[PDB]
Amino acid sequence: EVRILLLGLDNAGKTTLLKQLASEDISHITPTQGFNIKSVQSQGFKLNVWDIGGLRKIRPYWRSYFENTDILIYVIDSADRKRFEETGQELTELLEEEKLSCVPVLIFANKQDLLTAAPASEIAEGLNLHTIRDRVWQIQSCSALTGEGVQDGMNWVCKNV
Amino acid sequence: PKDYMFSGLKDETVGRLPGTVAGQQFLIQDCENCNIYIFDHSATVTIDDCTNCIIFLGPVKGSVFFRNCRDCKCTLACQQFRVRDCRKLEVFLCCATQPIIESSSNIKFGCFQWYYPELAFQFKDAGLSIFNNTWSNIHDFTPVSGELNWSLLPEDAVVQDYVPIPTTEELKAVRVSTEANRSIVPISRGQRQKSSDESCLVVLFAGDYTIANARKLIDEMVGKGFFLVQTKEVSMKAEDAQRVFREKAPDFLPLLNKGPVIALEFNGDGAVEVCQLIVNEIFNGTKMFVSESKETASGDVDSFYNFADIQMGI
Ligand SMILES: Nc1nc2c(ncn2[C@@H]2O[C@H](COP(=O)(O)OP(=O)(O)NP(=O)(O)O)[C@@H](O)[C@H]2O)c(=O)[nH]1
Ligand SMILES: [Mg+2]
Repeated sequence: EVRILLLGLDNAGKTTLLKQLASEDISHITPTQGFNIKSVQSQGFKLNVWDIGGLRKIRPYWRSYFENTDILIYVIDSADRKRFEETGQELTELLEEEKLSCVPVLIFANKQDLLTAAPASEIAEGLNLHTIRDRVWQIQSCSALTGEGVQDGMNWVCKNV
Repeated sequence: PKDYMFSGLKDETVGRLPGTVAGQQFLIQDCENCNIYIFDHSATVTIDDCTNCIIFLGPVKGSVFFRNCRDCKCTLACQQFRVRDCRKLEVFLCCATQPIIESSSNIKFGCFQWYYPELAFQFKDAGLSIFNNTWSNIHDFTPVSGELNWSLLPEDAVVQDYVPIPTTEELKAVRVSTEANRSIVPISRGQRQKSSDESCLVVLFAGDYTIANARKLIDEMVGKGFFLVQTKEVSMKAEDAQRVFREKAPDFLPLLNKGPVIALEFNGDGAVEVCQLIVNEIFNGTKMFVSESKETASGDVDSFYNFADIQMGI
């Protein structure tokens, strides 16, 4: 039984992603105060995803969830270049976290359905991800809106449980 | 091909005419003393480091994000509304979800009040229901004891004073009105303070003339001195019709499958009685649910929001 942590900046699309995995309505998703839990079957695994509020003010609560995390899924708004640096910094601090040591991380380059959307190529080395050697990692272009590319990320997650 | 941004403009009036964005992301940044009018539907809009601007955003499928903005006046509709590091924003809002502020002060909210001929279709293209508007419903992530980082605009606020109609060539080709009675989004009080503690629930069922009926009813109730608190648009299943309508559910069961219902919350002393009278005169042959009395109306409204909160919840 697999423990998934869903993090990333406010507005990146964490909850929209969570509800797509559970295959549910996505048009009434409100910003998250607190957090959301959902079980999802994929590939033969029972996945418990923790969808945590991601705005600046509540990020200090992230820590209280690191415990027993099997997989970190980290979501980025690909179509918000202005915050690339801010998410750049949150990700780098997560991977420094002792309680998350060795934990496989999947990065979702989300919102590729969009125009300004920077490709997985540019974001990856924009955050110099290739200098992660603490753990296994992957970048998946996706759109939590249409659900496209999501399954491909989840397949990698299962591969690495 | 980013002619989908306004970047670093000063002292200008610019905008977008219908069909010119067609559901793409739009980006505003580094604009001072500008008047910006986006008369088309958007995927999402971020507004960064803007000072003393006037902004209109046509329907937004996703979120509208204000960051580091000061003295802006806006009318916008969107799926999510987010504000960070902003001062003195005045907003006429239509929002699917809870509006959110963080690290901000003096943010003022009013109900979206705008019309043009292309707008209704834009809402549709944005996937935004004109009846699902929680504009007064702010959550503040950084409250500050003893004061309030946000408030409501006065009801007597006239839209022209905050978001003037455009007078430039480009922009008056789009036929705009800021009158309450022509607004695409019906004007709701939300959480404005009320004098009366009498509410009334009306549920109309899917059909070609329902939207028109909601408006005509709204107008009849406002004409008689009552107030529209809230609207809701949601699928009613049989179970849900039983919770709300109770032993009047049988009568409405046939109708639930044509599509979403439209709920209206009315407010005022005599609201139920007067609502009954109007429905009886003006909608013969059209089946609607109207609360039976003052005594049951409150119950009615709660049960409706209950079931609908869960359908729209997580
Ligand atoms: N076009 C588009 N919009 C998306 C996509 N993913 C999410 N959105 C939109 O982006 C906004 C934020 O989504 P949300 O799921 O609330 O993000 P979040 O990461 O949970 N935010 P928070 O940390 O505040 O809870 C919403 O308007 C949502 O509809 C995507 O792939 N494409
Ligand atoms: Mg969320």
